[PDB]
Amino acid sequence: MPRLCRLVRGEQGYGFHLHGERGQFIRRVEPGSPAEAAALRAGDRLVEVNGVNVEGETHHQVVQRIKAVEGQTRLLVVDQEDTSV
Repeated sequence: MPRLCRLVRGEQGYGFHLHGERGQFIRRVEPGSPAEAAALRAGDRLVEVNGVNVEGETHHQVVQRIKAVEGQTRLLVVDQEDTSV
């Protein structure tokens, strides 16, 4: 089920990699980072940024939303670990 992660930026950044396919996914979370502290996980799909649904938006749009409030972001994410193929 989706869950909320509340991040406070560090000096370098948040410490995650966003990778776009369509959907945006957290491809990597840096050890010891704000992202890790917030319990963001690699593989999470990003559903909302700061309370706004981003499903359908481009990668650039979503990155802009993450940057929009200096220093903090809240990410509603869903970790999918089941897929029938």
